[PDB]
Amino acid sequence: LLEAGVHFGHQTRRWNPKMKRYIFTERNGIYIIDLQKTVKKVEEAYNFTKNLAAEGGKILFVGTKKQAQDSVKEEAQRSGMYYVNQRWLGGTLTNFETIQKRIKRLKDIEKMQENGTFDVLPKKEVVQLKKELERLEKFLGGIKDMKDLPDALFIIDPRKERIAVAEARKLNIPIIGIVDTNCDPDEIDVVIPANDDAIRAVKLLTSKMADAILEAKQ
Amino acid sequence: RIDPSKLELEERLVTVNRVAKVVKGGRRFRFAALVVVGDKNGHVGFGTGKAQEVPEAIRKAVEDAKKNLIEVPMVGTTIPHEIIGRFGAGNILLKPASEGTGVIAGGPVRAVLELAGVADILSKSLGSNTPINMIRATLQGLSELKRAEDVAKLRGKSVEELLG
RNA sequence: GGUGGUGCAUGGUUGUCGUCAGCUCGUGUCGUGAGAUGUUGGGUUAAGUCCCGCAACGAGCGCAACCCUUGAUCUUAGUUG
RNA sequence: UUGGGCGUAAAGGGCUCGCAGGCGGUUUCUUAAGUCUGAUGUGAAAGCCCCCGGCUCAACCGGGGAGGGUCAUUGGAAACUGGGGAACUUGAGUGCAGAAGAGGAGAGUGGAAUUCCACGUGUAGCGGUGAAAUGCGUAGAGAUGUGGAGGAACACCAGUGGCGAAGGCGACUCUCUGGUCUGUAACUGACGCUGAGGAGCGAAAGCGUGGGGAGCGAACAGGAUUAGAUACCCUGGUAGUCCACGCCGUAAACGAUGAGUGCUAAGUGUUAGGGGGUUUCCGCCCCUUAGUGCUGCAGCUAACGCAUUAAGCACUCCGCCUG
Repeated sequence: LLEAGVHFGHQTRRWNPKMKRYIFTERNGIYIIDLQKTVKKVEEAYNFTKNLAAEGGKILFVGTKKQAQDSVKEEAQRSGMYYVNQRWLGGTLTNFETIQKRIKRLKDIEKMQENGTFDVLPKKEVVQLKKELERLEKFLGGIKDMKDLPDALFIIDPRKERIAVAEARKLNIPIIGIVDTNCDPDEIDVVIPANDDAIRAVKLLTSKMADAILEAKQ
Repeated sequence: RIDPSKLELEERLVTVNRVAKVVKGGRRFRFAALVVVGDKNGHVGFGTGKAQEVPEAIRKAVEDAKKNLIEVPMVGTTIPHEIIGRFGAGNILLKPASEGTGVIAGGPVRAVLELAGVADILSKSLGSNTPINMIRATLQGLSELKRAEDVAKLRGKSVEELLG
């Protein structure tokens, strides 16, 4: 059922025959994702994530495309969840201890610039401290209040970004994600076939999941 | 699944290898380690050990041991059937026997089977005499084991029908 | 007691590559393992200087800096000047 | 054998045609050589082994039993294998209709270019190197113009492009001749695969007899180079290469991968087809046989790598290896 869909969406010949049972064929080379199978698989994801919100795995969001930098951040801040619109760091989950040390450095340096000893030099902060502040507010972003190992993750393109999925797979964590047709269904537990770069659809699919956990707050 | 760390690990070592690296000045001698880790109730695992010292390699062996454990069926303190593992040029076969037969195994392999609790194994190191791959020759075969009630559930059949 | 012997028993002490831009560690992975990544790629610098990229994020010893001298000026102090 | 290998570690015969030997599609009847099984006869005793008893226990000795036979006779079993009888057509082959080709052998044909020689024109050098000399030159070289002999090589097309089993074959045309692939269905009814010895082919070198020898060129010679230069360089230079015929029968004769049959994600070009979809088209798209390459999943691998052209998983045959 076309709830608000507009797309069939994406890849030509560079497509995985693991996802053979999912698409149709157009003469244009771009393939047509079956819309009825799309709604049925995301609805069980819409069901189980509400159970996941009742337990304590908050939600993780990661988006590493220029279309993904905006829609993922606004939906995560609508939910108060954890967004990555920048690069992914090698070891955000298994290497959590040096992540928590580094985010501790950001946690108290903001105390220095407004409450702490702000008057040391007029340029010690500029060369070192505020240059640190521009980095970590981007590269460590709004996932900063995590203090936990989460039990879920949402991404946009694992074929672009297998690197983030690896340690999440390696600690037995069921994750969700919109996938491209060339992606890995052996990897992900929750398959969502849709257009990877439709700016409305990536806003649409992140709207349903953020409103899934929004209703699950009671 | 992943075996949890809510167990009683016994963790006695097997070998230590001093392992070099050649720089502008000269060599650099470090140490290698590998420790078979488990209880005596069916959970076996290990990890590598790399450091610049003896005892810190013993420490860091326990980490990947608790990251990677695996479970073995213990039917009558035996392996339930016969199997031959073949990981990486070290072949080590596994044969069950009666309960008086003890643990007849190779050097590093004998420090694996007693860290399963399983006390009835005949085995024979067909392949090479290298300590990492012989332990890889064991658990890969022990991964491919099966349980009596499980395969009857796989076949949709009676468990006693597998015996009679 | 030895300015008797061995600096291929030694402490200690300095030269030397060279004041050269390097040497590793912690965690994470990578590879059956040795090791690899971090340190490599891009742009610069006296410099592993520093930025960007980057399955790595970090930290430590180094570089520089805080130390002296000389180069300007003010305060205070003017004799044996 | 249970209980290895063969890309590079020791190992695929250079490749073929094949007698013997090896192995067999499908359906059905039948037979019982293999196979399965009973019964009987027998494999002495001591010894091993099952269990008792005896010696002060033990060792030893004794009692009883089992076991040991590709054993023979006899009677059963008929799925599979062997044998016989009869059918089916996918394997393989034949017809027919196409298409591709540097496949072979033969006699002949040219076109640039090298040199040689004849001559005009024309003067001091060209020739050659890291540098330079030897060689060539006032007897007229080199350069240049026409003409002549003669050989061998066949640009451009040229391309992980064609074809052959391999070595190999590129000017052109003719004569003669091999296989290849598609299209089905007309036919045969398993006629097939592999193959020790045996047979034939097999670049270059070399050999024997004559032919022919323009370049090129081992041996040698000369000039340098160098402490030495029996070498790289240098100008010449014999055999050779070349042809017909005969022989040697080896090579990194390489995909460092023995031949065949099936099966196991893709994506991608590219050579020859064929089928279709709108279209006479051109074309695009899709399906599909065949070699031809690259990047890739599972799995295999000691790692590099290999991956529907396997080194994946299986099977039949032949060779080879055991530091």
